[PDB]
Amino acid sequence: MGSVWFRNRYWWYRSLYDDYVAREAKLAFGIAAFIWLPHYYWGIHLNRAFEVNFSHRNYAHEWGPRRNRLAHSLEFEQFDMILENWQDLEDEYAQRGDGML
Amino acid sequence: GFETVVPAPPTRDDELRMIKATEEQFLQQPRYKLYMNEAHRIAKMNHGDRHN
Amino acid sequence: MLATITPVLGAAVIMMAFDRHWQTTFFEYAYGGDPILSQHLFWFFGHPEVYVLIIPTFGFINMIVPHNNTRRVASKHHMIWAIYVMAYMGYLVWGHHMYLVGLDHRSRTMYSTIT
Amino acid sequence: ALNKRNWGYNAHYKPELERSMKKVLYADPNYKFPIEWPERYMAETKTLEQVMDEEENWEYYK
Amino acid sequence: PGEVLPLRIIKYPLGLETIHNNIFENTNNEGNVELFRLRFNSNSSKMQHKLVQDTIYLTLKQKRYNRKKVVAPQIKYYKKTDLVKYTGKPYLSNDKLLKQSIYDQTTQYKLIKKNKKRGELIPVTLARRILRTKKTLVLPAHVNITLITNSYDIVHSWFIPGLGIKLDCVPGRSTHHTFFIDNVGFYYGQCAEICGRYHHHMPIRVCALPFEHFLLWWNTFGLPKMLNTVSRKRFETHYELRKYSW
Amino acid sequence: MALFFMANTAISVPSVLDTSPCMKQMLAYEDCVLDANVPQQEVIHPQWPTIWPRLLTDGKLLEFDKVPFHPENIYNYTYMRPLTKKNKQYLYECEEERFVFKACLRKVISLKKTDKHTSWDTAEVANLQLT
Amino acid sequence: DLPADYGKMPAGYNFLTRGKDWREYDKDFILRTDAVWEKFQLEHFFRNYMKCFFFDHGLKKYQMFEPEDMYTVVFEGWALDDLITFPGFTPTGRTNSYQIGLSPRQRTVVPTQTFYQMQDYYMLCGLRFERWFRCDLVYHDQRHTKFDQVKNQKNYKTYPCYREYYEAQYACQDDMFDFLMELAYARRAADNFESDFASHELTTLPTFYDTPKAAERKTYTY
Amino acid sequence: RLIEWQNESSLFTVRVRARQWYWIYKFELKNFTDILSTPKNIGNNRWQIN
Amino acid sequence: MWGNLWTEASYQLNFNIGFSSLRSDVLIHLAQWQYWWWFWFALIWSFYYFI
Amino acid sequence: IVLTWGWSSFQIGGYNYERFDDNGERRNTLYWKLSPVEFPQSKLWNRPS
Amino acid sequence: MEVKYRGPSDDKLECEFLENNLLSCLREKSVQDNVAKMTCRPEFLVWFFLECPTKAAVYHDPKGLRNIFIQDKIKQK
Amino acid sequence: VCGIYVIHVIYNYMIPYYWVSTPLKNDEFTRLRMKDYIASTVLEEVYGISYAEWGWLPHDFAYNRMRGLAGYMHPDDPRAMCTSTFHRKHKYIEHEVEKVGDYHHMTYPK
Amino acid sequence: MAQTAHQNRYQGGLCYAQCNELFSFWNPSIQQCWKGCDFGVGRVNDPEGRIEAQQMCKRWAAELYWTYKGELDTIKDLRVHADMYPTTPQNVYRACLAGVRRQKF
Amino acid sequence: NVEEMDTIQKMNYEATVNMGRQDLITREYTFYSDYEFIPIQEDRKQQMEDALNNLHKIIHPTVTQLKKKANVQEIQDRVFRKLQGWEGELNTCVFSAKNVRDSNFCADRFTNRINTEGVEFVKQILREY
Ligand SMILES: [Cu+2]
Ligand SMILES: [Cu+2]
Ligand SMILES: [Cu+2]
Ligand SMILES: [Mg+2]
Repeated sequence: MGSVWFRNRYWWYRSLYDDYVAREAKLAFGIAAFIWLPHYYWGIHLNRAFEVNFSHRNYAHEWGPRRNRLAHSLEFEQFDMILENWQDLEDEYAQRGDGML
Repeated sequence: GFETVVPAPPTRDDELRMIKATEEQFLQQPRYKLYMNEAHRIAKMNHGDRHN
Repeated sequence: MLATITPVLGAAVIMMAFDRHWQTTFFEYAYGGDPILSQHLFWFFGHPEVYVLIIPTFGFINMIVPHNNTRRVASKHHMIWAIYVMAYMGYLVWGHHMYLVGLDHRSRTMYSTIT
Repeated sequence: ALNKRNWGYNAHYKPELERSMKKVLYADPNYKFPIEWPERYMAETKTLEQVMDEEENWEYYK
Repeated sequence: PGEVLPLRIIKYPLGLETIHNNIFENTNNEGNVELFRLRFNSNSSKMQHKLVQDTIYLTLKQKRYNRKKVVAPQIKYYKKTDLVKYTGKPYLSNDKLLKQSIYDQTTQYKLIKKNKKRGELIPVTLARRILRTKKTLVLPAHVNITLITNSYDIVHSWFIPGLGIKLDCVPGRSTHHTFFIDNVGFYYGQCAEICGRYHHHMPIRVCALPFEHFLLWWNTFGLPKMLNTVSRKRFETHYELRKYSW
Repeated sequence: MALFFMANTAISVPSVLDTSPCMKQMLAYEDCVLDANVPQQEVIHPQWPTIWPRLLTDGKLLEFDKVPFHPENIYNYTYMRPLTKKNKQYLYECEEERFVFKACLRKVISLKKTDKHTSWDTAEVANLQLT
Repeated sequence: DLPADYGKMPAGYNFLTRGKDWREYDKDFILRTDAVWEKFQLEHFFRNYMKCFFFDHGLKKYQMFEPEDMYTVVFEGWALDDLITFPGFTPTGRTNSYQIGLSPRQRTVVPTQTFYQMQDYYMLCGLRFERWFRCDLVYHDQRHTKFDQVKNQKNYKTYPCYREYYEAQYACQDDMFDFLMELAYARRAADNFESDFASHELTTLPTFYDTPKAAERKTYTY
Repeated sequence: RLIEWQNESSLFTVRVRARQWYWIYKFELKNFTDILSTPKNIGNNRWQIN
Repeated sequence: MWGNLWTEASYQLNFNIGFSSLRSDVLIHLAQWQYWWWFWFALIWSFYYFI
Repeated sequence: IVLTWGWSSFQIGGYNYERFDDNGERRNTLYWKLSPVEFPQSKLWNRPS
Repeated sequence: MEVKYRGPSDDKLECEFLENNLLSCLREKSVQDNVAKMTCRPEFLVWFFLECPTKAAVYHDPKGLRNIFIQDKIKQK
Repeated sequence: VCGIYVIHVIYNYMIPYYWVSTPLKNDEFTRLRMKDYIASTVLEEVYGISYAEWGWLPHDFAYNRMRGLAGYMHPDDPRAMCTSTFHRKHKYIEHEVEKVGDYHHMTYPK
Repeated sequence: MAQTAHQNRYQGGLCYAQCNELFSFWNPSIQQCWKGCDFGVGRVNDPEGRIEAQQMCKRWAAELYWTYKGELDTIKDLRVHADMYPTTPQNVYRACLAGVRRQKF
Repeated sequence: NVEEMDTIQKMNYEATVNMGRQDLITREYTFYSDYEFIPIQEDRKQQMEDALNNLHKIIHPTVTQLKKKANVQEIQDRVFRKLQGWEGELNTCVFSAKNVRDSNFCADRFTNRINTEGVEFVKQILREY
């Protein structure tokens, strides 16, 4: 990782800048590992939140109208049951013209 | 500018024969003849041969 | 850089003055003109002006830092070539100020990738 | 054969219900659909009177 | 200029219509397909009639909110029979009921105008001053709208921060943009290109709604207009509501 | 973005599972109706023979005493069109699905909110919402 | 399946379900343990989502208004204007909740791909209006005697330039369409066909598509 | 890839014309017919046009 | 407000830092990209700590 | 000042905002599976932009 | 998506309106719509089962429905 | 790099623009189609879809899959010929599509 | 390839190559021919599968464009040429049929 | 009739009538500086239309049996070149016509050219195809 791959390390430093910051670079390696940890964890949390939001968007796009249709059918079925009972009452009224009243 | 007799749509055997003919014609192309697969590929190759 | 862009800026503003007071309709679309041409001219002057403004401060820091540090600068040749290539690119990125005006996608991609 | 797909063609109802009649009907090779699958998405050229007359003068395949 | 010549021979274009694979649009009474047409000029000095404007647009003029001097009540007339069939002052309640007002609506409006309580973190939804318009552009969600942007006079900017979009309305340029809103959302906006005196107060309101609610708005406020029939509801609104159904 | 720029992909999150009571039955019935290919859109509701009985008699579902009736295409006033014999035939083959849908709806309606539903407040966890 | 007429609709079938035992279908569907909760959630969502109308007590009827920002609904609920009567989502009371998609595209006489590189359709607008104006100059004066503007609308035939007209309208804007309509009026009053002046084909480079035998130029294949 | 190069594949079209200090939204007549022809996802992801 | 369907999307308060609304695809993508962009500087920052 | 705060302050603030304020949710929402998600904090206020 | 919550209103005037619509629909649909004039609004029917649940209970009780039927027949007479 | 890009722009944006300048009697649409094709089908504007999992999450990829199929639905679009397929499952995980060819509609991915 | 089954034309195989050989380089009919090749995978070698693939082409053309019923059955010539563009459902159908024909295996 | 139509039908009928009545209005506005010419009379118009119908009757079987719009357009272009030369001759001779006798002479010459030379030219062309 860095100058270890090169067999003329001096040239390397030279051929880059002729300036030397290797020790700071390695201290940076260690500290960078131990400081990137928490940002990555919170980013995992954020990524899960974004995925949940996209899943909700897909479900709302696809199944929202279906659920509304299902509710409409439920209400119409309640009216159908009420209408069947009302028609039974109407048949009884036809049998008995004013006995019910 | 008269028309010709339009033949019936080819059967599977005719399709296979024309596929084989296209395969052979594709295989005939050299590697240094850089002409892309196009409707005008054969015309451009003939034009290039005449130009050469 | 100012030597290159000053004629373009002058032409743009002269055309604006003519359009204002002579009704030459240089930027009226009804009979040939286009305001997009005015935007192109000004921004062709525009971005090189900001690059003219910013670059000398690089010289200020590149003089002050070695002086107090009593050492040579890192790479003066490379810094000079970097500012020169920045000046070069300043003449092909004028359109990043005109992304939304409806430029063709070819030009817009060119401006974005050079910017 | 591995890459063979229906690609959304003849995507009619597949009866999962056991008591459904269409299931049995869809098992019959002689079953005729009301309209061919590519024709479901095509605009009708016939008028209302012609369509109603043809549908009234219609016989089930069985 | 010149004249409409006595006779002109005109070629009928071929292949314009491919509806049923027929290239001959015209056919005379004899049953023969026509390739040519004779056009005769009868009156030499007669002028030619201007092309009739076949374009009909539903025009929504979105302007800034206008202050009301007095809150007028809801008045409905008989059968224009200026006798008041119904008069009332509704107010929308918290439980979404248009209840009958027991207050003075003008007094409420004036009190809200003069002195309303605000806070250091008041949401933009509850604090709008340069974002209120009379009308809203209602569009369906999860579907594609082409937006042909253009400007009458100078360059403006149709800027929607919520959707993260901005269309530079440039004169002459009939610029086509794709518009897709993946959410039911009411977005405010402002002009984002300097245009002059009321550049700041040039608000935008765009409501993306599901296609059922958008269709309801279209059939109750958009389809009533753009019909060119009498303003009676029995002849226009209900008309389309029973003639054009989705 | 790049190859590994978001550094994590939330593959654990599944698609939102549908827990609607009779959604499967509704979808099966709607598929059967689409196969029947009935121009009347009111057939999408299983209660249509009781809600719009005129579809079985003359198709007159609305009154046009004041609003003019001006048909122009076949795709006009489709609700004012009686069910032709052919349509009825292909609406008969969906009777099993329609009956199952109506039975599911009736059973859902018969359900009541009693006081033994102790976990009524904490039902979101039960209804597979804690992804 | 046992009868030979299985699936055939019996004569006089009224589709009615009065007095039908629904316990037969108890095994034909599955209800979750939280079915009651889901039913109540469905009812609440349908009530609070679909009901974009409010019951006015003075009129004793439902009313509605155009979509408005929350502020106007909240702090100006006593100043609501342009209230109309709610007619309903659909004329017959059925459902209107459907996921939508993209309808099939229209046939194109003048392709958009001629100038598809440009986001501004000015050249495309000009080309489409040019083609439409050629068609109109062919058919403009026969419109009220042979096409859609006839008095007997039972014999209505579509004007042949309808598709090009709508393509031009889509490509152009209102102001550009009006400019081109002024130009079209000038050229129609002058009765100026383009072929009456066109001479630029002589000063155009030859092309394989300019061969004298155009019909034989195309190579048709299966 | 989602907000550009999709002008020709649209449900319908709206003209946004900006006049000095207000906006104008124009709906062409054809859009009306387009709104009538919007497909419906009915059933298990099946599309119908009425 | 469209009935009880709160169609308002911004909800941004005063002293707001982020986007006006994260309800749209473009702004959601931009927010995620900016966060993970700020993620990829650790080493560089650490280097500039030790200089 | 340079490392520890600039790489943990935003994460701590977001974690406490979710833990103590539920990310500022408007809780009067009916169905979660059909609701827009109130995201945790994703715009770093400790960064220049 | 963002749908707020508001329970059934049970507003007396709104419930009377929906009750009148429901009674008209029951009368018209009981005879297979063989009526001179059809005033039923089936859409409004669904709202009766969402805005006036108490009244819905009255219509799901046989005794209450019978009493409503008798009252409506008396009103028609 | 800039000049190679600039040459590529000059190759297909300026000189082709200067080719056709008048209305054409023969195959005008084909000539204009060639002119526009060499400029509007540049990979820089069409290549992104091949690597979409980099920026589209498995649910967002599923949603944008139908947004792309309905966005490039128009058959008359040569750049849609160069755009990568939208009939592929998400590499990391796919939730909606099991088989990329088992749909209920030809122009819809479900 | 947005409507096609392969990420790039090269993964499409010989059929796709033939499609690129069928039309000029500026023709979306190449994409339509690629769709036809997709429809013909594992169906061409069987007669019923080939008829089904042709019907798939019919359905594809009917979905892409507003098509009238029976119109695709009244096409005078089903052959294609280089300059045939998918501006009509007939052209889309012809390109798809050509793609099905050029499908090996 | 008008009394038997509703409001919308009356609106549509009035629209059609007004769209048909364009020319009438333009009959009022005439220009002084225009070059007047004696128009082709109605009988000559009908005779020329009959000659064109005869040409179309000759053309119809060939073009309807032709399946190539390119060939049909080629036939149309050739016939149009011939007819356009004749039309130019007719317009030149009619614009300078001093009276209805001259106009009738020119129209009859054009009709004879269609009926004599036009049919032969068209027949040779169609025999080529
Ligand atoms: Cu700049
Ligand atoms: Cu403005
Ligand atoms: Cu402004
Ligand atoms: Mg600006």
